[PDB]
Amino acid sequence: VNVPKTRKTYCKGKECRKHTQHKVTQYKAGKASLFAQGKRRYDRKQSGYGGQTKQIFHKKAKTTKKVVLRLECVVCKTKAQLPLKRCKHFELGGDKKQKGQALQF
Amino acid sequence: MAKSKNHTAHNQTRKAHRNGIKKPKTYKYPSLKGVDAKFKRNHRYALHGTAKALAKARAE
Amino acid sequence: ARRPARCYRYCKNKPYPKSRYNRAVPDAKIRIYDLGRKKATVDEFPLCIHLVSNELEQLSSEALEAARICANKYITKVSGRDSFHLRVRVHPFHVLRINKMLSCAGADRLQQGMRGAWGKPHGLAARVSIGQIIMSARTKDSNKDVVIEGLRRARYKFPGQQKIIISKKWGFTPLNRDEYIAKKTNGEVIDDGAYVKFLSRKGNLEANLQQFPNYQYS
Amino acid sequence: GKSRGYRSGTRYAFQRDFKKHGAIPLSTYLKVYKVGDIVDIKANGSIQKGMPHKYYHGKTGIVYNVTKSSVGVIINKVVGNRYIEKRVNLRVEHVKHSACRQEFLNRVKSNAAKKREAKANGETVYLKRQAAKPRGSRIISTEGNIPQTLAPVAYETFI
RNA sequence: GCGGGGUGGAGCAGCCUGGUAGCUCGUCGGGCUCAUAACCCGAAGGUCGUCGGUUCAAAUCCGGCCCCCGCAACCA
RNA sequence: UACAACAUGUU
RNA sequence: GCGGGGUGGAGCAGCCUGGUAGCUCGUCGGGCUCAUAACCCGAAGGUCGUCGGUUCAAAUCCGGCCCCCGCAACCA
RNA sequence: GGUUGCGGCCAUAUCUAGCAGAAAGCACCGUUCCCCGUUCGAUCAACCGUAGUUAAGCUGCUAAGAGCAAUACCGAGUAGUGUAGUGGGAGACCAUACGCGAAACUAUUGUGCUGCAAUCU
RNA sequence: CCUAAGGGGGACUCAUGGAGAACAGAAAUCUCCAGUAGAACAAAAGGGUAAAAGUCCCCUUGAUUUUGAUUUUCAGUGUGAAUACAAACCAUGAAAGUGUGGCCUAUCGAUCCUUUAGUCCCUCGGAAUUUGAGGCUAGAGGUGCCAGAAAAGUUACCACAGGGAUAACUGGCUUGUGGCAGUCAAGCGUUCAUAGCGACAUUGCUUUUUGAUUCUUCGAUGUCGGCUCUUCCUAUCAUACCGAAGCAGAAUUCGGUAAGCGUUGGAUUGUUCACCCACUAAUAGGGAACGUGAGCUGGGUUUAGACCGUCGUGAGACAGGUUAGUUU
RNA sequence: AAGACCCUGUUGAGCUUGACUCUAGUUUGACAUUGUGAAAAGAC
RNA sequence: UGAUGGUCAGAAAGUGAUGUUGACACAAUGUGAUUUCUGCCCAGUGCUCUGAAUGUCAAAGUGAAGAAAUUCAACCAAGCGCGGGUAAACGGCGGGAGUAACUAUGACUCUCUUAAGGUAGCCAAAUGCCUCGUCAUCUAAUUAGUGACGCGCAUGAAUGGAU
RNA sequence: GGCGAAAGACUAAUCGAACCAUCUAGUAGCUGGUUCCUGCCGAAGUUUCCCUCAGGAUAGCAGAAGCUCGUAUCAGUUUUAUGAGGUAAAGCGAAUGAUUAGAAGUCUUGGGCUUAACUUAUUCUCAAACUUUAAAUAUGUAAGAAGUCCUUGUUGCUUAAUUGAACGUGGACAAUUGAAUGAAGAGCUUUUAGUGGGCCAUUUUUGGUAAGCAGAACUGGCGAUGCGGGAUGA
RNA sequence: CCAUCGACCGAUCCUGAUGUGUUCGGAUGGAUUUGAGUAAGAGCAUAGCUGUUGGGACCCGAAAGAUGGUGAACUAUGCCUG
Ligand SMILES: CN[C@@H]1[C@@H](O)[C@@H](O[C@@H]2[C@@H](O)[C@H](O[C@H]3O[C@H]([C@@H](C)O)[C@@H](O)[C@H](O)[C@H]3N)[C@@H](N)C[C@H]2N)OC[C@]1(C)O
Ligand SMILES: CN[C@@H]1[C@@H](O)[C@@H](O[C@@H]2[C@@H](O)[C@H](O[C@H]3O[C@H]([C@@H](C)O)[C@@H](O)[C@H](O)[C@H]3N)[C@@H](N)C[C@H]2N)OC[C@]1(C)O
Ligand SMILES: CN[C@@H]1[C@@H](O)[C@@H](O[C@@H]2[C@@H](O)[C@H](O[C@H]3O[C@H]([C@@H](C)O)[C@@H](O)[C@H](O)[C@H]3N)[C@@H](N)C[C@H]2N)OC[C@]1(C)O
Ligand SMILES: CN[C@@H]1[C@@H](O)[C@@H](O[C@@H]2[C@@H](O)[C@H](O[C@H]3O[C@H]([C@@H](C)O)[C@@H](O)[C@H](O)[C@H]3N)[C@@H](N)C[C@H]2N)OC[C@]1(C)O
Ligand SMILES: CN[C@@H]1[C@@H](O)[C@@H](O[C@@H]2[C@@H](O)[C@H](O[C@H]3O[C@H]([C@@H](C)O)[C@@H](O)[C@H](O)[C@H]3N)[C@@H](N)C[C@H]2N)OC[C@]1(C)O
Ligand SMILES: CN[C@@H]1[C@@H](O)[C@@H](O[C@@H]2[C@@H](O)[C@H](O[C@H]3O[C@H]([C@@H](C)O)[C@@H](O)[C@H](O)[C@H]3N)[C@@H](N)C[C@H]2N)OC[C@]1(C)O
Ligand SMILES: [Zn+2]
Repeated sequence: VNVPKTRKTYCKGKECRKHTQHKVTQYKAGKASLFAQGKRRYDRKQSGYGGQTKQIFHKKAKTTKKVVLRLECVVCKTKAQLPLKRCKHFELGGDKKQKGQALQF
Repeated sequence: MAKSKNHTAHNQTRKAHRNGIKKPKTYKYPSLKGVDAKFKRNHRYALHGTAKALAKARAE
Repeated sequence: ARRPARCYRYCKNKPYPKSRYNRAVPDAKIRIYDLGRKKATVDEFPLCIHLVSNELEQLSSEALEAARICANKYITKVSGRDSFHLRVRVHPFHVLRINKMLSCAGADRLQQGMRGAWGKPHGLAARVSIGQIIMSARTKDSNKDVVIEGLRRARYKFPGQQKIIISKKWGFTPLNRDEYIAKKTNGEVIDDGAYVKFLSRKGNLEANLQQFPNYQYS
Repeated sequence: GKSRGYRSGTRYAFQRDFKKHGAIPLSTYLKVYKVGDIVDIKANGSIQKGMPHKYYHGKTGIVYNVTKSSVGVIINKVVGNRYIEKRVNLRVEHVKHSACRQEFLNRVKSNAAKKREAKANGETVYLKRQAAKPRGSRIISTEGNIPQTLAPVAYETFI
């Protein structure tokens, strides 16, 4: 999958509410905070005696992740997220396909 | 050891005909759900105007 | 190695031919279907005698091979190869299957029984109706009894019941003897090797008239 | 394993008729559908958009909604011990007017005409349809038609 | 219950997929030598274990009669 | 540094 | 029910990851020796078991078949 | 009635081989400054209707024509099939009773019908 | 898997074959003709498509935003997938139109937790400010046992609740396999198909083999063989009488009526079986809950002790071998 | 004698281990117990 | 294992066993009289040793930023990793081709490969499936016994070999 | 825990973890039992989900209570009209695939007068995953009052429009209100039981040599049912 | 009581007047959205049958697990005295 670095789409920002130019990047999840309630609850449950107090997932089955596109409007800087289908190889702004060329291995 | 019957429709129509098979009931005015929104929007205003015109005509 | 033929006698299954869906199918034991003087002219062998099935069953290719050899050998031995034309009129297109259960002691330990019991190709058989022709032999009228005896011997090679019928028709043609003679005297038949061609009053007039110069338009 | 996809078992039902492939004749797109019309559903395999499910192939229903390129048809489907009202959106390539309805409207018109005729003429006309009655009596002449005797024929073989 | 295997005097090809039998070891003639051994060149040599069938035609496809190596071969 | 062997039988 | 292999004459790589078939021994030519062996300078030789498919392109990926080697076949 | 433009149904309209076509229309046909498109004014674009032609397109006619379509004391009430019996037959199967009912084959016939608008020896 | 292989427009026609053109040949490129698709359309198969859905060219991002209705699976719940509209915003084209991913039918994922986007809106409850935290709407991180526990073995020391819903005997159904009998007649038999045989085929019978099945029995029908004893079957080994011969005699072979009467002694093996020795008129085959354990025996099998080999890190395993093991 | 073989049960137990989750012990560091001096390398 | 010790006990203790002890001892294992012998392998799993040399590495501590909660960084114990030893530790101890003047066999050669490729012995053995192996002996006759043979499914050296 | 010249042995007839009391009426999707009569109605072994497969939940089938009405419009049926289908049969000198035999041409296409390919007209035989054709049975819809006709009202939808669309006002058609037969009446609601092992027969049908075998379809049965008959028998 | 088109209240999306602690306020008019709402109340209390959940939970039934105690008169092993 090859996706261009720019994409003209609808912007929900109240200044636009129309198709504007967006700059496309790949979404990457932020780091897990040590002070989120769920993590503060987990640490308290794990302290003391009793061993592992929650389930740890083991039976991995998927080999891909859905790629999320981060679309930032070039006007108002509003962000939009867009998920794609599962793919093993993803790149942004790769060289476009050209057919009718003698392949030159 | 636990092999048993997989599937059958035996006796199923007999059960269905004890209290069925009932036709659905019809009404003079159908629900306008699923009807085109633009038509439904204007049909509201047409019925409203008819009521006013008939009320006025009944008044005089 | 062959099960007795009673295990595959009757047409219990839908036809199962060699195709894209069962490739590894062994060949039939019968290869030759036309025996004797197959290059003979239609006029040479007027008498036609049929061995007709009286059963709705499956005839193995081994049975067809045995019957062919028996009838051919007897008629050739008594009246020579040139006295007849014998044709097998059924082809074994049905594939038989076998489950291959081990026949030793202790087999219950190894084999799986009726689990996954779909069989492997086992042999070939022809499916025949009641009243279907199994073998046809055209010959001269003077060789009638020898051909009947040849077909009588070949009958014992088949399961079930079969009849030997003398046909009213001329050789392998679809015309009675009198109809074939009437067509012949009007110049509406020509030899096409072992068979003939008939006049059609439809189509290109000039081509038809060239094809049958002896035709007597009436 | 088993396969129960959306168009499973439609190998022949959705094929086009023999030597009837290709473009849709424009009379299909010129018919006019109104709410309350009775239409027959027939999937056209060349139009993949707005298709019926295989269940509704060959069923007949009432039009309840009219959109740009399609109609909504009401079908009654048996589910267990009762019918369920089903609502299907069908592009007009998969729909056709039902002929029995036009015949019934013909009968309504004719019946009103006859009743008006009888009214203005001073008599009464019976307007219910009737099933075929037993025939009445009749006398058959033998002029040129002397009864001819037939007998069962003997068995013969034509082999 | 039986896979399989029987081809020159011997070890092997040729089959599968019918139309045509090759090589090696050895035998006999010559070359070479003073004469040999070796080596080189030539040549003879199997109707395909036996019989019957299918076929226009069988070493070849099918089945019998001989020989052989091997394997399957109650139970509780 | 490395260097193994020379068919049989005579006159 | 299976898992591994088939590549110059021999034994082995390259396969994992499609674009040039590599190593040791062996064979052939010439040299060195009276000749041999060793040694020295040069050359040939496998379409990757077969039948197909996929691909721009197959030894390489997939399917069927042939030959080889072994694993497993338990509770009564 | 011919012809053209736009059609409906979509071979009775298609295909092969010959012949004929008055008028009008359609067509082939001439040219390249201009809008335009090509390796190529061949197609496509424009211009002239002027110089030529019914050769081709198109239309109609012909053929024991191919295909297609339709009909039937054609095959055949045959194949098949719904219902029934303490029917027949070892069985495969078969007959009967009350009903429905093919396809191939055989023979004969036919070869576009038509809507709107304009136009014509 | 695809930034096109998505969306729109345009132009063109594919597989294949024939006849031609230097190198050039069967396959290089050009030309014409035929060509209903015999091509192509990512990937299975089926459907669909020809002035196109195929090929090439030009422009694009509708693979977008907001939530509703509907179809399939269906409980008419969820998930996946799909259909037709409404309100926007865009693309393309002269335009009518078409476009809410891939021509259609598969290509996928809850609660809790984390993370990101959005209003930067709500809350931190004595009142504020700023950090931090918690909420509301929409996605992502994943459960393939795919409506979604966090999970290695062994037991031959064993336990319990049950099961004839289920295996290990007998019995029943079946009869492939085992055993036995027919039909035909290519050949063998010095000639002669059938004295005696009998290929290729083909019809049966039996339940003395072994399977297949799982109907009965798991609040138990004592589970090998031998010994002992009775009886039954006949598909007859001997004995009685006879028919046939490729019956000179002798011997032998084929067949009939026949189960009245008999069918042994031993070496090795737990053995059934097998294999030899010997006698004999002959040393036929079978059944009776694979006859027969409150009749025995206990060699084997099949508890617990022990040894070996291979396997396993190990506990241990082994229709592998070995020795000892209460018979009411 | 509510089969001890076999199977089932979201019934156990004895034993084993590179199963999951822990644990006595043991070892390693910091701080406290913990005070009084000197020399030499470092840092404000 | 030389006592500030090894092995073991206890909830703890100013607590114990060995110990009225001291390497000719105590503690922990394996093999199993004598005779004759105990081959090769430290790659794996363990056990052990070195750290002057160092990647990773907890709490405390150190530095920087910040209003602070906090964040980030550097330094950093044992361990891990790296390197050496060890089989009377657990254990292990190979394939494929060609080759001698009848044939057959293969002393001999090539090649693949291992940590090493089963040595001395022994054997159808309580260990060999095939298998009632083959030969000999024992008997009238022997799936028994014994002696031989050995590409040994799967014999073999203190998991002790042969006597 | 002990003790063990080691058998998981022994530790008071108890040992692969003693005995005693208590937690404790421990839990059991499993086995057994579950106590008077008559009357009326009366099943299910099927759907979906579940570490679900000897169990639950869910729908279905059943009972009870009724409630709103009183012939409205209903039916496991026919008739008339009008659709859909690709199974039986059929076909292959019709497409795809399979397949026997000659004949006539082309040698330009390959071994040696012609074995073979190729083309043309013929010829024998086939298909669950082939097909032009194509039943019987089964199957969708309609047969009016919520209908038809005339005139003209509403609307922000639609049309070039006074065009339409939908819903209406007013007027016309009245028991043949627009086929048959039947109708212990129609419609509506709540709530809850058991069940969720099935099995048999005709026909269709899959695996299997077959089976009192295993698995589907429609119907009728047995289960849950006695009675007359088949001697006996779900 | 039923079918249907509206109207009112809360949530969601849009619009955005007079005015202002100039960032608040939110008039007004819209939206195939959404609620266990409104639209001349129907509830509370006691009792009964049936159904549900927790409890010994219709009755009897494990193999197990835990807490605190009693045994070396049998037997195992060491020691002392015969
Ligand atoms: C040793 N060299 C030999 C050379 O001698 C020759 O060998 C032939 C050999 O081929 C012949 O061999 C042939 O002989 C005839 C053939 C000629 O038709 C056949 O009948 C025979 O079956 C076949 N073996 C044999 N008969 C004689 C040798 N010298 O050719 C072969 C060769 C290897 O080059
Ligand atoms: C400036 N005046 C504004 C007015 O414009 C309007 O603003 C809305 C605002 O209400 C919405 O805001 C909404 O945001 C979330 C949402 C989950 O409902 C809620 O937390 C919040 O209460 C709600 N009002 C916002 N999403 C869009 C603005 N235009 O409503 C709020 C307001 C204060 O009256
Ligand atoms: C008394 N000793 C006998 C000894 O005579 C002999 O007996 C056989 C016997 O076993 C045979 O029987 C054996 O063999 C026949 C086969 C030949 O048909 C089999 O059918 C049968 O089942 C089998 N038991 C029998 N036919 C003859 C006796 N002499 O062998 C067995 C024995 C025990 O050694
Ligand atoms: C025309 N097709 C027929 C079809 O009609 C039907 O035929 C049945 C036939 O099978 C019935 O017969 C069947 O049932 C009877 C009995 C139990 O009723 C049995 O005796 C008989 O063996 C059995 N074949 C017969 N009684 C009526 C026909 N219509 O089934 C057989 C068939 C060939 O398909
Ligand atoms: C804002 N657009 C509205 C549209 O939302 C709708 O209004 C609904 C209305 O129909 C709902 O009302 C619906 O549901 C209620 C029930 C929930 O109480 C019923 O009482 C009522 O009969 C029913 N129509 C009402 N609950 C909310 C409005 N926004 O009515 C049409 C509309 C004017 O276009
Ligand atoms: C007499 N005036 C009535 C007034 O009383 C009221 O009537 C309600 C009626 O609207 C309700 O009905 C309403 O809400 C029900 C509900 C089930 O959703 C629905 O049928 C639908 O939304 C709506 N018709 C009905 N259930 C009760 C009457 N009293 O509603 C307004 C009204 C119709 O004008
Ligand atoms: Zn923006």
